[PDB]
Amino acid sequence: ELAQAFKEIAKAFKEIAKAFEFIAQAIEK
Amino acid sequence: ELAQAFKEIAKAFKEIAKAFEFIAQAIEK
Amino acid sequence: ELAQAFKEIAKAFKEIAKAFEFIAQAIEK
Amino acid sequence: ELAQAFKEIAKAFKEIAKAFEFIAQAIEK
Amino acid sequence: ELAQAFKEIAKAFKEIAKAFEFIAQAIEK
Amino acid sequence: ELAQAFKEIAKAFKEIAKAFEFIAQAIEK
Ligand SMILES: [Cl-]
Ligand SMILES: [Cl-]
Repeated sequence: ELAQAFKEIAKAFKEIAKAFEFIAQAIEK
Repeated sequence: ELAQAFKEIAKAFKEIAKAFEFIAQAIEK
Repeated sequence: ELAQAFKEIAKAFKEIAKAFEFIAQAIEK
Repeated sequence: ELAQAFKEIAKAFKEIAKAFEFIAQAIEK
Repeated sequence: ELAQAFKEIAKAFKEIAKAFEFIAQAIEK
Repeated sequence: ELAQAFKEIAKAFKEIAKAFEFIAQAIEK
């Protein structure tokens, strides 16, 4: 029960990291 | 371009909040 | 003990989501 | 406008860090 | 200036994702 | 095992808070 929840959390933070990379790329461009 | 990225980020943090509420409920139970 | 801490964490991430929505709205405007 | 929003975000993440330290201390104890 | 900061942020969230995966693995085990 | 992981997480969120303060300062300037 707890394991999957923390896995869903790790996945959400990876999507967040992706979004901030995107943002970084939009600024440079 | 930037607006939607930050919106996608706000959505990810809301899913994260949901997950930690879930976790909180799993502990109590 | 642990439950409330994770609840305080879920609340903080919801405030964070709100802030990024705000930011998104400030960019568009 | 944007500056204060990111400041409110930095403050929220510091409260989050505090909460996870708390959690870490509750586990050890 | 801003680009690198958001890149440093994306990197921090990836380390966070790693940590929660670790945690998930510690629970199962 | 779990304690140190959550400590590493609290440290990552403090670095994140620092980065958003930086960003806030870059906007004002
Ligand atoms: Cl736990
Ligand atoms: Cl910006």
